[PDB]
Amino acid sequence: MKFSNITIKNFRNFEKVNINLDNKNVIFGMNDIGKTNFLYALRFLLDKEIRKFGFNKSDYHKHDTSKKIEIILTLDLSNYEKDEDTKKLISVVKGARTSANADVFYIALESKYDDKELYGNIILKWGSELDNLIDIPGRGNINALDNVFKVIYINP
Amino acid sequence: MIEDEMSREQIIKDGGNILVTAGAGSGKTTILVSKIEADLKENKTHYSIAAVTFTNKAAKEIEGRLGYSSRGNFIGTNDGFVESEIIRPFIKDAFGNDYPDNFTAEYFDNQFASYDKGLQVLKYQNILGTYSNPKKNFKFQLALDILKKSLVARQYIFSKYFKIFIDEYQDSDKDMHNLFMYLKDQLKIKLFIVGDPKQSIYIWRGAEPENFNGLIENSTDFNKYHLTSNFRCCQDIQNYSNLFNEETRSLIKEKNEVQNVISIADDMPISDILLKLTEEKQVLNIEAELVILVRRRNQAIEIMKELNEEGFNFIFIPQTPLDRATPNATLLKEVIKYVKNDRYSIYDLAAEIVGNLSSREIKEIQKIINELLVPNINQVLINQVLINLFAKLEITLDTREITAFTEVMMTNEFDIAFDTNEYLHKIFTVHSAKGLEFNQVIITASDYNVHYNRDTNEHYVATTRAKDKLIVIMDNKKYSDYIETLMKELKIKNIIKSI
Repeated sequence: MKFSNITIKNFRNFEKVNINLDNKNVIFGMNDIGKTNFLYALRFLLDKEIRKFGFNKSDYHKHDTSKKIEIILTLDLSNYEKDEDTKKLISVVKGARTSANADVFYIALESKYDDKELYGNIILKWGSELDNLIDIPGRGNINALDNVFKVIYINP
Repeated sequence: MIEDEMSREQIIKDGGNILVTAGAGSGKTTILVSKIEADLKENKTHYSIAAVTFTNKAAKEIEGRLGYSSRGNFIGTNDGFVESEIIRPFIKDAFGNDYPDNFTAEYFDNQFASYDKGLQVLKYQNILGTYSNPKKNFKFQLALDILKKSLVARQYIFSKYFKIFIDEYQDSDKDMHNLFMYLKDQLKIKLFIVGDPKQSIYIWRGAEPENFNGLIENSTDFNKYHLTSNFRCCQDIQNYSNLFNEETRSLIKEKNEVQNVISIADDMPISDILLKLTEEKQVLNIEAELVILVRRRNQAIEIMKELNEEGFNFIFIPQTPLDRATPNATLLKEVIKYVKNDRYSIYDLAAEIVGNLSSREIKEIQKIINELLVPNINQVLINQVLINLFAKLEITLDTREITAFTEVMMTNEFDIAFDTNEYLHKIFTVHSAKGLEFNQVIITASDYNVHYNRDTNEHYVATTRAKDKLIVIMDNKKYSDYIETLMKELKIKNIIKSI
């Protein structure tokens, strides 16, 4: 498994930012706001403790302009042909990938506008292709993604 | 203010059933959006609305103009309305507990011709089918029977939905007219109805134009309205657009000065004056959409090659063989958009198959058009079209159309280019400018029409295709002697602006 790239289509400081990814990522720069918003975007995608609070008014590009937030992550689901990690990596989800020879897995985030009821309504969808993404099935409060990724956040 | 303004103001503050007899397209959905925006803002209760269109693409266009809401509005096709509000929640109540609640509804395989045999498809093999006849609807009649039988379906559809907004009622069979009249008779739900009576009905085979036209002759509980859609913005162009020769001249009222019509040219220096309204008078805006309508397509290239030397980089789009009026023009144009754009999404073409609500059957038609990806001009074009034709019915609407369909992709490129992207500086001839409206226009008075002094439709589309501004320029003597006749007989001398 290997992270490939992340696309933040809208956030509180990002407009059309596309970042390539890998394992063991190191992010630096002068803009501390951009780094902490990148980490908050990662937490919003992969942690339920921040997902359960929803989006506010201040977490947009402008506070009323372009109320449409998408955060997409690529996964590189396939492995080597001599390694049997491919089926064990695939077998967490069943109906998301139509083809057994699919290569790249997508995990996406969707946001609703903030004029009515003042709330964000975080929606998560995954799939092996950009179009016709399916919703992540959650039977209770815990969805299917939280059984896969356990996020540990360290900050002294 | 004549037929444009009073039709809008009498349709916003109304509160009863509405039957609008709109024109032949060109913005009937503007008033559908503007009424919904007025109705949703006026009503402050928990009741929501429902907007019904035929194609799924027009449902996204209505949703795009509206925005988004959390009121529980239903925007979509009529097939999605019946399958999700009446059948799927209430199938297990009205027709027995043993009937299943989840199913896939394919309209590509089943061709049964019995109602009682129809329930055997749903009960046994979990498939919701369709009738044999085009003049039938198994889905809409099942929604009528469930609503008539069970009680809690009736407790739903009155208490959530305020008014159902209906569009293209003219090509509607008997079954959908029975359900939509049932919601008005007993359950007391208001309706909004738009469409054009008769005048070459197409779409959703099985039409029955006594459902719509019979609701204008003898019906009484319907506020009937005339041609109401405002194709042209403002008033000053409309007075020019209502001239022709006579008849509508009594509907024209004129003022002391004009605003949107400028006539300054005599010796046409095309590059010089057309620059001068941009900077020296601030009339023309380059960033806005500039459309220029001329005839004789070789002369448009001569204009194009002149401005390519200057730098305007003008674009011409010609008359395709498919631009002739045919019932299959809407989806045949979209098919070549799938293959010639080389990246175009299949679900945009999937958003045009009449009633839509197609899941997993898009991949069946994806493989058929993927066989058309090979060039293979001679002998693959006939069969793979007929294979694509036979899947979605509407069969033998061909011969003349398929010969023109071979002509547009003859040698794979009839002129290499097609309307696949978005660009400005477009030229349209009269053969292919019908239907879509234009923001800016510099057509310089639409010459070469004094020879006939007849054929009033030809200068009608030259005048009415603009939105708010339009430029008429004194160029020709015979045009001037023709328009000097229209000075005196209009009873008002003002056509020109001067201090």
